[PDB]
Amino acid sequence: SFSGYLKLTDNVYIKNADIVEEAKKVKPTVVVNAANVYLKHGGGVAGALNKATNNAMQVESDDYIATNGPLKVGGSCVLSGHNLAKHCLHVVGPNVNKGEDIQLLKSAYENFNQHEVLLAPLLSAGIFGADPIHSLRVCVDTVRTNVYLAVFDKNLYDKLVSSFL
Ligand SMILES: NC(=O)N1CCC(C(=O)O)CC1
Repeated sequence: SFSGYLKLTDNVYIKNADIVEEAKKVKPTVVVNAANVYLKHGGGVAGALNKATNNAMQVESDDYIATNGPLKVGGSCVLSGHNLAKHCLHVVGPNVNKGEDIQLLKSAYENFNQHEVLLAPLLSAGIFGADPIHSLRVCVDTVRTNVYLAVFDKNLYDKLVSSFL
């Protein structure tokens, strides 16, 4: 199972790790993707997860969008995890750089509660423009299931751990 995580709360764990390498090692039941409403996995965690699937994630996602239309900001869908996990839970956090409402971050994290255990990134962090310290706060105050957070950036990981509470 998961190793090298620092326990933040009873159910939230954190590690300085590349979520792709973590997914390949662990092969969790659920890996969370930091998705957009169109499931266009271009950059950040989405681009990296998609590239690890040899673009199979993007092919599957385009078929999902063709059938269902875009997701809502704050929403999610369960698709295949491909070579990385049993499932990928594509979660759309608000993109602050697109003027999206940061209050939707709690709605985005609520999707994690439908899964007993997940490997995940901080939502709305990185290219989504939100404050990662605030994202971690929303995560611990919203998610009740077991969430293993992979934080790629060491400097951000240290800042998150040292400022937690
Ligand atoms: N979603 C996304 O691309 N990112 C958010 C999480 C960041 C991290 O873990 O240091 C990397 C960038």
